[PDB]
Amino acid sequence: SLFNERKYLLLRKKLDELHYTQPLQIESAELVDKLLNDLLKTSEGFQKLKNK
Amino acid sequence: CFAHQILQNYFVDFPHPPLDLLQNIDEIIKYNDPILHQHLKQHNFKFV
Amino acid sequence: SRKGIVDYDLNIDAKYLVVISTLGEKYVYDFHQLIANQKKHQQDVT
Amino acid sequence: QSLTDQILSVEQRYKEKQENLIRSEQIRREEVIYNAEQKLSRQMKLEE
Amino acid sequence: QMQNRKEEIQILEMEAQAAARLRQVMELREKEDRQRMVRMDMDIHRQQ
Amino acid sequence: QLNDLEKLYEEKQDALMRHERERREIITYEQEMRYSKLVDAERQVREERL
Amino acid sequence: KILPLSKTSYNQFTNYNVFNVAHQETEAEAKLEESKHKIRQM
Amino acid sequence: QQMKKLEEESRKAIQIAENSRKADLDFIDQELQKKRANDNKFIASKMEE
Amino acid sequence: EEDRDNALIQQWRVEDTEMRLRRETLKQKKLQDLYKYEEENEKKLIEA
Repeated sequence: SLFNERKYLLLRKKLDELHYTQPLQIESAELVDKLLNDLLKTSEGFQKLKNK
Repeated sequence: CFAHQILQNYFVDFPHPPLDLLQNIDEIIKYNDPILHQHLKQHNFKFV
Repeated sequence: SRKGIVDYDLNIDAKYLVVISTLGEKYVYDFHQLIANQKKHQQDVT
Repeated sequence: QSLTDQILSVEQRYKEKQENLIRSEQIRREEVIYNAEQKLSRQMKLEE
Repeated sequence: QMQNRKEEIQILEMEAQAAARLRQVMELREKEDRQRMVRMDMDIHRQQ
Repeated sequence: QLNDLEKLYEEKQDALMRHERERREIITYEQEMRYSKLVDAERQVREERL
Repeated sequence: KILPLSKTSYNQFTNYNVFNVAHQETEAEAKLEESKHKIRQM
Repeated sequence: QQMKKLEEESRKAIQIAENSRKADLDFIDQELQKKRANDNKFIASKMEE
Repeated sequence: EEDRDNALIQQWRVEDTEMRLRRETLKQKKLQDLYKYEEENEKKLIEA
């Protein structure tokens, strides 16, 4: 599971980078990851739609 | 000379071996009596 | 949940259920104890 | 002609699983060897 | 069956478009994994 | 008819893993290389002893 | 069809992944200096 | 009209991905350059005197 | 001639397939170069 722990790092770090709080554990890290993974693409898809 | 005529595709990847040939060989044998592949596939044996 | 389940089976003595992870790990556990544990804890989560 | 190309996809797709096997072999042996080299570090305990 | 051909043809041609792109898609998905491996190998050079 | 529906999830998902991996490498390395350079910061106690 | 015959040149094996090649360790010093450490101790 | 827009979709299917992913590597390049710079500056400075 | 017209379904239907496949194999050539172009660009960034 080392390949997973090292993503939890990155996830928590990206959340702080983007100013999200996070008093929580690794379980659900993938939930949180998926939420950012799309947020950082849908927020864009939506702005791109607006622009067009 | 040998490397050029024979070993021309023995690197391909790296550190990884020439997977392309590990496959080419497996395509031979499949052709040349496929029963081995029925067994190799059945028990998860692979090219390489 | 990072190590999910590939398959499972129950001992006839239903108190123990064994589920096997996708990595081939057999999680052997008291099944009754586990239902009571997670049901009661998850009961107040909302 | 589509089948020829379908075949190329199968060939070229399946290769990935053997690349995975290759890295499995490649890492795992080097990982052991350079675990053996941790005794160079035990032989650094030497210096302690 | 001209109506059933009309429907079948659009079903098929649309898929053909998917195949038409997937051929390139596989190459770059392959690239990503092969390159991901390459990175790891240069990391080994750094470990040396 | 819908064979262009999937593909997008995989393009998305593969890019995500591509990025998670590159990020995984830099955070791990930035984190530990940082502790490594810190050890060097600790090595330059020794000028103090020098 | 390879038959790498040139009286003026020799061919590069142009399937060599330049990117993860040309870098084994040798470092005789890695261990002989422990001998030297003991010598210094001597 | 689809077949042409679909061919144009290679750009709408985003050759730009090459650019976005490249940018991600332009970034990883500089970030990795900073951590290696650290290793080198530090091993380099903690010496010699 | 109605029967000729029915034949014309299949005759033009396959030419549609023919021109489409001419492009499909031409993809295969172009996409192998697509792969290397991207792989090569990465390999050098890593090298520098």
